[PDB]
Amino acid sequence: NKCDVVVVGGGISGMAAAKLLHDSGLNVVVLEARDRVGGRTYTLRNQKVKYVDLGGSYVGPTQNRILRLAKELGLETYKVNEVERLIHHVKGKSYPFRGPFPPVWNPITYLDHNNFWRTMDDMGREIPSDAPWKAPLAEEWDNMTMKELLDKLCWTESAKQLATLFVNLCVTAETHEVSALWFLWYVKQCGGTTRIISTTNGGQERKFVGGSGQVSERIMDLLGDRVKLERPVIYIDQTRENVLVETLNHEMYEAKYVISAIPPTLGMKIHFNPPLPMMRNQMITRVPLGSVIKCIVYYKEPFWRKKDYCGTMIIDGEEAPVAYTLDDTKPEGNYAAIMGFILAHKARKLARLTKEERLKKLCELYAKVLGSLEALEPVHYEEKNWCEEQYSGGCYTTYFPPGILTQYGRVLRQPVDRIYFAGTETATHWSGYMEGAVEAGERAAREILHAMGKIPEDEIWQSEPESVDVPAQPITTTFLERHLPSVPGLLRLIGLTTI
Amino acid sequence: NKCDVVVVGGGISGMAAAKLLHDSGLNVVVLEARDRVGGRTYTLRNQKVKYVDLGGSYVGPTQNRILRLAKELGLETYKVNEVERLIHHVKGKSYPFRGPFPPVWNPITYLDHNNFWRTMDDMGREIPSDAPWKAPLAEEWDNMTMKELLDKLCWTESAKQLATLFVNLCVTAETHEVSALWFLWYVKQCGGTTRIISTTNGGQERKFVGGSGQVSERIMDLLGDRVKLERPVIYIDQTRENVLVETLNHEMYEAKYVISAIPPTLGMKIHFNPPLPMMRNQMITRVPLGSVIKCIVYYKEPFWRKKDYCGTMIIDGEEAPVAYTLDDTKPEGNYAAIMGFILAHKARKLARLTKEERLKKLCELYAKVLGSLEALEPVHYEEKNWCEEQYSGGCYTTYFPPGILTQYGRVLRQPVDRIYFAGTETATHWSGYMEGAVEAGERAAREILHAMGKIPEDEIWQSEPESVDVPAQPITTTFLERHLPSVPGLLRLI
Ligand SMILES: *Cc1cc2c(cc1C)nc1c(=O)[nH]c(=O)nc-1n2C[C@H](O)[C@H](O)[C@H](O)COP(=O)(O)OP(=O)(O)OC[C@H]1O[C@@H](n2cnc3c(N)ncnc32)[C@H](O)[C@@H]1O
Ligand SMILES: *Cc1cc2c(cc1C)nc1c(=O)[nH]c(=O)nc-1n2C[C@H](O)[C@H](O)[C@H](O)COP(=O)(O)OP(=O)(O)OC[C@H]1O[C@@H](n2cnc3c(N)ncnc32)[C@H](O)[C@@H]1O
Ligand SMILES: CC(C)=CCC/C(C)=C/CC/C(C)=C/CO
Ligand SMILES: CC(C)=CCC/C(C)=C/CC/C(C)=C/CO
Repeated sequence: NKCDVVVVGGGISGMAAAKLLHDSGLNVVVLEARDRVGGRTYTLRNQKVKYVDLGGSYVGPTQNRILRLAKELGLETYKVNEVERLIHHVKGKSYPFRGPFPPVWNPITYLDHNNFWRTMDDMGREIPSDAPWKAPLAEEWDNMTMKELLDKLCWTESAKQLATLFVNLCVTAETHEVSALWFLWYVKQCGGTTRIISTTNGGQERKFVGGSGQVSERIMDLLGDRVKLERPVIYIDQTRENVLVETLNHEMYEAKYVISAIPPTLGMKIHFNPPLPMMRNQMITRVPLGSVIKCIVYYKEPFWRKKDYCGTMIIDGEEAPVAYTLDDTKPEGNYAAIMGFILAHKARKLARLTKEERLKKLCELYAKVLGSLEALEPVHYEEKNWCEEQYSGGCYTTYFPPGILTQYGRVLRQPVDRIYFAGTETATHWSGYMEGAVEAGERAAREILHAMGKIPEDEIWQSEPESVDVPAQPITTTFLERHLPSVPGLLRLIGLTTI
Repeated sequence: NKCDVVVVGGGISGMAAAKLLHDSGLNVVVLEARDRVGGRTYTLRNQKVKYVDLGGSYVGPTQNRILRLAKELGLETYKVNEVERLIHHVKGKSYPFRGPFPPVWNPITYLDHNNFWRTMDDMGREIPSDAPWKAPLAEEWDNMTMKELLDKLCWTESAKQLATLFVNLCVTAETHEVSALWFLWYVKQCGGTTRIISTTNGGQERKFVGGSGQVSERIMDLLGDRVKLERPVIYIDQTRENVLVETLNHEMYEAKYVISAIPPTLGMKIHFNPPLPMMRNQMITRVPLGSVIKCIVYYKEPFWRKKDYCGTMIIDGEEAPVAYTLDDTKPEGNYAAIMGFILAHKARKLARLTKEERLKKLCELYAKVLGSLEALEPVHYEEKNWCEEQYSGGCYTTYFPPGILTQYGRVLRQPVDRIYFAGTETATHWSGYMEGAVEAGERAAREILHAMGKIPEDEIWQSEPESVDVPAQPITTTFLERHLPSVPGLLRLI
């Protein structure tokens, strides 16, 4: 019945919030819709895989909050395999390479590729992390899709195709589905293009030993019976002295404050009294989550390494079911595996097939890309379609269609009376990620601590010391990368000398 | 507890569905979330206004289903005032005119305006009403916003500005918010540009005497205690022999079938067991409703008529709070009034003000446009902001952002086990309107009648005889309208 704070949702964000509040001496209850904690993280255990992340998995340098939280819980990381060459597969052929960006030889195409990535970051520098709608050209950029932006920016098909893949992979949505402003914000708030795309020195550097689901599970262990499973919240009443929160099983919870730690659109599953203010009422119908199937194919050995391939494949083209893969082999070198994502419209199209049909299409793709018949001999397969989850709505995260972020964005983490808002979608650094979940949950908890007079306004937003275990190397560019002209820039230089 | 069919939602669609099933001899229950029926229609009664429609109001020729249903319930219509001149207000000046389309005098601008409207209809002819995702260029058109389309199509700022106003008014959304394919479908399925924009011989020809809320109220009267008010549905369970439907007050209802007669995205307010199939699960997070405040300013007399103005104003520009008005005066000539819409981003911006501040801005605008100081002397004001409604989500209707209709559109009216889908959003003719609500409710009810073996598949979709009271005149074009070149077309001839 009665407590200090009810947290709605037992994903990483809700669990981080609850843990902070609990450590501060308050009585907290976590109401979780599912028969498990973790949300968009899920670690499956069986004898064939030992453990496998079917949801969120990767962490890396500059993600100091998730790293600190997991270390406190007794977790360790290991490095994703990137010793050997990466592969860019374009127009039916594989081109091995090293370094984060797929290289290009054609001088015109080189200028176009260089300019695309540079311009993404240039534009991002004008967008405040904590208030993207404050960018000088916020309106113009928000009223365009990423498809429109790419059409104007990319002078070669080669750059446009790679750029399209980048968007599909970053946000599991099509270029025509998403606001240019929101996407530019999304990349900037992860530290930019290099940081977001990189394995070594980027967002995909590491995974947790034993799975990321242990973060939420081990917090649940600390909280004991304060976490209530199979308690979907259906109703929140703020008309009286104490806030009343009701679940689907008719249980009633009374609290001083509430933290909503669920995807913004999933707030629609709750009936509010009094009704939400107009801007939030409409906002929560305007913010879908992307579409992805995470697929892991198991093999007897990590055979790709013997051909000097690390397992990373960047795969261009409509025909390919998977556009991106990473080596998912255990750090011990056993349970050899390739992880791959089926993205956006392909997730919709291929969900029609059976599990066995999808396994076949993936093996046949990998055999082609890796040039290896061994790829046709899987020993096991695991997969998870996140589009089917009632209490997630999609993965990895929420995207904003054109026009929404400038009109409704300021509403996202604005408290509604005694309801405060967490969830990775409300973060200002690595929003969309486990790191953003920790930032948002802890910030929401501190907002309540301030409302109770326990801390000064000063302490609501707190910086995080850099991890000693996962240090960040700075992002650098070369003189040529900074100053080489764009394609239209070269054409004007050509017009100039005609004098 | 037990019945043949539970209908979720007591708007026109739910009520039309329940009425059909009831008349066929089945036991129906209507579960309505609010303390009233009518949904996106709402008729307010008081001494100052007598009655006023604060939600859906207009009906016209080709809307034969709403007209038949209303007539059966004992309702009459009257004609919206369009005797005198309409006004197009552009760049701070009023230009009176006659006929449905605001005219232009510059020759290049004429070609551009003519081509814009014509192209909207040309493109619409390639889009099947019952399956817009089957259009030959479905993907290309769905991957563009209406803003992009207008940028390519409109060679003059004059046409682009009018076209933008058209989009804002039709679907209460910005051009950059909505899919080009969805918008072209939307116009086509109302019968095209002339039919959708016209008062005389179009969608805005008429209103109901006493208000449109009477449609839902009078069906409630027929159904008696079968309508349950303040019963928001929270849970639907389809795992067992009979479907179980639970409300917020913990009441439990058992049925053979369910009709969901609520806006698609409002399906999110219901927890499903088993979970919805993946496509519907995601679809219902991708389909928002538009933004509008409906505002009615009352005056001692319909003073605009004395200046040979009917009360219709088409008002261009960012500064104007209201882009479109109609005469809302009663057929008797009393309760003189102007109805206006505050649309899309302006609804969001101006909601911050007080009621009195909004009234002042509207009166000042109307004084300018009508060229009359009398507009500064209102006797009364009524307004409704539909963006604040938990059980509507907006108005008039659901819009589709780029990419959604092709990927998720086929899911809209696909049954989920024993749940069938009504609501104006599922109609194929005047979807978005009270007419579409009726079509969809009755079609969903007949789907259940077929599933029960009471009617053949043949009878699920049924044509409607033309109203004798509101006959449709055909839409015509002139030889010059059909064959005059576009601006780029003239440039190639040069
Ligand atoms: C799915 C996914 C996510 C993902 C990604 C790949 C996939 C396939 N890869 C990632 C990666 O490699 N690294 C990373 O950092 N992130 C990655 N992502 C995203 C990541 O998993 C998410 O950002 C993060 O897990 C989100 O955490 P958050 O706490 O903000 O949100 P949640 O996990 O969705 O938790 C919400 C919980 O609330 C419950 N819920 C929902 N509705 C209710 C109601 N009505 N009542 C009570 N509880 C409710 C959910 O069940 C969930 O547990
Ligand atoms: C608001 C509006 C609408 C409108 C328009 C101008 C405005 C400001 N002008 C129109 C016009 O001039 N002519 C016309 O034909 N239409 C016009 N529109 C649109 C029109 O009002 C709508 O298309 C029509 O009313 C829609 O009817 P429908 O039956 O399909 O939908 P509804 O009215 O929204 O009814 C839904 C009912 O369901 C209840 N509800 C919602 N959630 C639940 C739950 N969970 N449980 C039980 N009931 C629920 C709603 O309360 C509503 O009553
Ligand atoms: C290497 C290139 C061209 C693109 C990589 C883009 C990217 C963000 C990959 C990471 C995808 C991922 C694991 C998302 C889940 O957080
Ligand atoms: C005549 C012009 C330029 C625009 C009119 C367009 C239009 C659809 C008007 C009707 C608006 C309305 C009452 C919508 C609600 O159904």
